[PDB]
Amino acid sequence: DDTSSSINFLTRVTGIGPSAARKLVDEGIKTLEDLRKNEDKLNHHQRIGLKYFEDFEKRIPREEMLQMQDIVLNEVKKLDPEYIATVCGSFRRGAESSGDMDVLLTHPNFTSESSKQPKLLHRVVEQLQKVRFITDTLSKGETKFMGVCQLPSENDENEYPHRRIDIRLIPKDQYYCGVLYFTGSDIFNKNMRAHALEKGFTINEYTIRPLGVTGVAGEPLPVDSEQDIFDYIQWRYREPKDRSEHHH
Amino acid sequence: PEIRLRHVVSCSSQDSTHCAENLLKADTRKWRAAKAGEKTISVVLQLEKEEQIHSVDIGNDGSAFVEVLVGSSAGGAGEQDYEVLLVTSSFMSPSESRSGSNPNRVRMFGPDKLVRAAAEKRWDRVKIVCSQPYSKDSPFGLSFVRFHSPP
Repeated sequence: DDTSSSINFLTRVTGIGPSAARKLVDEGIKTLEDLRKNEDKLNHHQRIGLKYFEDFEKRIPREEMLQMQDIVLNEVKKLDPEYIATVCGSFRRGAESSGDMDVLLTHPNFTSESSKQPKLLHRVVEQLQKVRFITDTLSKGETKFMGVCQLPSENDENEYPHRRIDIRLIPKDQYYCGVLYFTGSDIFNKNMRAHALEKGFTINEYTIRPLGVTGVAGEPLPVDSEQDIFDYIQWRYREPKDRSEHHH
Repeated sequence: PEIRLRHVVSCSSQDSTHCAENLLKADTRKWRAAKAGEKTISVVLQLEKEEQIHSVDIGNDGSAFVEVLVGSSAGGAGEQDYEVLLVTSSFMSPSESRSGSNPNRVRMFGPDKLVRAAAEKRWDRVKIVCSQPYSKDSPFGLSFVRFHSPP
């Protein structure tokens, strides 16, 4: 069938962008059946993304999300209590199901002025490996971990599906801007940023900055909570639940 | 070295007794909005001579944000004839502003904290914009301001 049709398919595998997707086509790899016969032609990320292809296309019930949240938040608390981990995405907005678990991590000792500290994220990552929560890795980054995890099923018990997990390590002074952005709703973040500009401020993934009289973004403003951000723009605080595609 | 301020070129809003000229007199003797309820106020000070700005001190009086631009007498002086030396900086949170707490914060702005592009150049005018939108009660402006040239 159509080449783009073949391509559009391959992209659905985690780790297979359009570039890598076209190279698989030329080499004759159009289908999943083909991909599973050609793992050597994929990098690890992709090799594993294909391994769990079926499990990653399913939705995640909120009950499972919760169980997952607990495992994560516990180990992280027991490791170092100064840690701060907030599961975000649709889950934070009270969606009955998620597509994947998006964790954001931070620590007082790690600011944007301080030294890069991958071991703050890896310490959390390797522990989740011990307790057998993270089954596989897709990409062990310095600031973001991408990988696979599974809820425990003690035996004779039909195993849970495997789920996509993201863990972003973020500077403390940029944390609640990250949570805002990664909880958001595409439309809510768009609407809030627009009102930011109305009130003369500029919000982004990292920071909220005032806009000078000539329109030059100023210094990042102190943010110790999502409320702070709302306050700067003097906008009523919307609970995550009300960050729908219905605006008021 | 303290730069010496000559006089006041302009001022968008100033109180009768807390006028813009007090930004010349040493002490605190303030510059304040004619009307609180205003959201921003502005001044233009002329310098005694074209010199290079190395460092800026800002003495706050109720303002939520402060920005400092620079310019020259030559080439006229309008809105965006001015360059941003110090970008809008925070002196007072929304909560504090809403409750007139800690109006008197003071800050130093060393070379690194200036927009290097503009600070390399030298000027003889300085635009100063004070903002305070989180209250329509409290007086707001500046206690003092000190510009410095390299040693």
